[PDB]
Amino acid sequence: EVETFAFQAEIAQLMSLIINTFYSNKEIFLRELISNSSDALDKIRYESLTDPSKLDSGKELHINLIPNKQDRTLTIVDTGIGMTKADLINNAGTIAKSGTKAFMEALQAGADISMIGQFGVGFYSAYLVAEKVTVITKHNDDEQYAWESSAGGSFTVRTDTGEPMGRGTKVILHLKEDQTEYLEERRIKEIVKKHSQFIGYPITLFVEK
Amino acid sequence: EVETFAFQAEIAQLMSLIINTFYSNKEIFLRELISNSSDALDKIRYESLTDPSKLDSGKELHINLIPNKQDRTLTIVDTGIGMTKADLINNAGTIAKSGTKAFMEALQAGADISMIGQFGVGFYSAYLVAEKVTVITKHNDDEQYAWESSAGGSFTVRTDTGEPMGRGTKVILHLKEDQTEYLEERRIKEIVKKHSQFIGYPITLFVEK
Ligand SMILES: CCCN(C)S(=O)(=O)c1cc(-c2n[nH]c(=O)n2-c2ccccc2F)c(O)cc1O
Ligand SMILES: CCCN(C)S(=O)(=O)c1cc(-c2n[nH]c(=O)n2-c2ccccc2F)c(O)cc1O
Repeated sequence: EVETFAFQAEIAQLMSLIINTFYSNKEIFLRELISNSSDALDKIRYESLTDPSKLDSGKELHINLIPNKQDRTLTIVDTGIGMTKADLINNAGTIAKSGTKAFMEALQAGADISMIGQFGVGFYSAYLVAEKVTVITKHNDDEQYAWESSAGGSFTVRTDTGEPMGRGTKVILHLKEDQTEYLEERRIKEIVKKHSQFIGYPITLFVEK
Repeated sequence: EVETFAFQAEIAQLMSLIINTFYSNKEIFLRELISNSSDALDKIRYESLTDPSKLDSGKELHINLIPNKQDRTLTIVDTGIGMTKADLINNAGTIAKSGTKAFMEALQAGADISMIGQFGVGFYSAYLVAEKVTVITKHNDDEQYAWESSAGGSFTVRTDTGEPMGRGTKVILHLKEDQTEYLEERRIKEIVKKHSQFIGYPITLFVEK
C-alpha cells in the first residue's frame, strides 16, 4: 500500500529552485546528509543514556557511504535514531515551511545555496545531484518505511518489504546523468575530508567489487 | 538542598583550557549559546506538532538578550524545551566526553577555539567571557532547576526557589572584569548580526533603564 503526499508549495518551490538553478558547488549535499546522519546518531546515543534498551536494535553508531556505479546510486547509511512514519510526513511540515521561506528570502538577499543547513532544510540539497531520493528508515517505536520523491510536487510513503535494517536511515541518491563524479572514491574522500572532517562517528567509504 | 557534582576530568581540562588560553576572538560564546537556544526551540516546536499541549507552558518561541551593567551579567533567555535534572547532569556526561576529547585533539592538530560547536561542547565557550555561569531551566516533565559553575572542577544543581519561568532556559553569564564590552548594545548587535543573522526565532536585545 503506497501513500502519495503533496509537498507544501514553499517546499515544492524550494525543490524546483534546487533542481533548476545554475550552481556549480553541488558537493555540499554530502555534508548536509552526513550532518543529518550525525544528528540522528547523537539522538539515539543521548536516549540510550537514561534507557540502554534503546540500543537493542543495534549498538554500532556509524555512517557508511556506498557508491554503486552500476545502479548510479550513492547510498548514505546511518544507525541513528531513525524516523517514524509521522517524522517522514513532518519533514514536509511546519518547521520545514518557515525554514524554506527564510532560506528563499536569504537567497533573494544574496545568500548562497551552501547556507541551506542553517535553515534546517539541508536534506533538499540532495536534489542538486539526485533525480530521485529513496529513504529507508527504521525507528525503535515504528515499522520500517520507504520514503521516495523525484520532486515534481509529491512524495510517497510505503511500509518497506525489503531486508530489515535494525535501526537508522538509508538515503539512496539516484544520481543525475552528469553527476557520477560523486560515485568516485577520490571525489567522495575529498568532499568528506573538506566538509565532514570533525564528525564524531566513523564514516566508512565502501569500495566497489 | 544543593547537590555538588564533579565534572569528568576531560571536561574539567577543557574548561581550564578555555579560561587560561590566550584567545582574543571571545565573541564566539554568544553564537554558541544562541545556537543552543535555537536547537531547544526547534525541539519544543517539533514535539508540539504531534502534541499541542506541549505549549501549555508557553506558546511564544523566542530568545531574549538581557545585559545588566550593574550586576555585570549578560542573560540569554529562551522558551525552548528546557532541561530536566537528568539533562543538566548529562551535559557533563558521555556525549560531552567524546566531544571534549575530539575537540582538544583538534586543537592540538591546529584547529581553533571557534570550532568548539562542531564538537557539541559549544556551551563551554561561555567561560571565555564568564567567571561564573548560572543556568535556570524548566522542562515540561520536571521542576525548575538552577545549575551553576565557576569551573574549578565542579558544578551544583538545586531546585530553583525563584520566579517560575513557564518553560525554557535562562543563562546568566557573570562576566569577567575585562569582558564588559559584551554588556554594550552596539557590541551585542554587532555579534548577533555577524554570527546569528539566520536564527529562525526572534532575538530581542533588551535596553537598560
Ligand atoms: C525524508 C527525508 C529524510 N532525510 C534523508 S534527512 O532528513 O536528510 C535525514 C534524516 C535522518 C534522521 N533520522 N532520524 C532523525 O531524527 N533524522 C534527522 C536528522 C536531522 C534532521 C532531521 C531528521 F529527521 C538521518 O539519519 C539521515 C538523513 O539524511
Ligand atoms: C548546563 C549547561 C546548559 N547550557 C547553558 S547549554 O547547553 O548551552 C543550553 C542548553 C539549552 C537547552 N535546553 N533544552 C535543551 O535540550 N537544550 C540544549 C540545546 C542544545 C544543546 C544541548 C542542550 F541541552 C538551551 O536552551 C540554551 C543553552 O544555552
